[PDB]
Amino acid sequence: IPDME
Amino acid sequence: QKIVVHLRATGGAPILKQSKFKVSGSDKFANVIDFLRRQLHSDSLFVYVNSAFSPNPDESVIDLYNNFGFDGKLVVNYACSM
Amino acid sequence: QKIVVHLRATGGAPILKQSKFKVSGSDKFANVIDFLRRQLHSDSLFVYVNSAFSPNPDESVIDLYNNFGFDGKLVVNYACSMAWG
Repeated sequence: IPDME
Repeated sequence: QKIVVHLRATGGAPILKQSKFKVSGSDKFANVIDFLRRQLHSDSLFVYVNSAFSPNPDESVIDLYNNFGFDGKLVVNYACSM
Repeated sequence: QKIVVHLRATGGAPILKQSKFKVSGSDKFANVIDFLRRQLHSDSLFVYVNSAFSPNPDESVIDLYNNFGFDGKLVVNYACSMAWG
């Protein structure tokens, strides 16, 4: 699970 | 609210340590572009998406080939439903 | 500058016996379309070429995904150079 910003 | 963006390195551009991220779909695309440049530190950068293109039947086969051709070839697709 | 046009059937389209034809680059695209219809005898026919597309930074990521997204995923390609064409 990757989250930008 | 979230859409998952895969960032695929083409044509000799460097590969990223994190290729994917979830991003809220309300931001402007600039956010994504700026984010690339921050990670790459490259002067030149093209950012593009695949797309279909339906030419007008009144368009000369040469002008098509100039735009979407290579090696004396164009690949034209056709379908009966879409 | 005579061009060979390869005809790829997509979305369950019928098979051609011979999927290429050579054409004068002064001919209209209509020639290619008419040639398909001659071989297929199908009422419906979509004919397109797939190209690359750089969206405007002022476009909302959702509206992009709706147009060029699938499965809750958006695939963006990026490069630093290009080969020339």
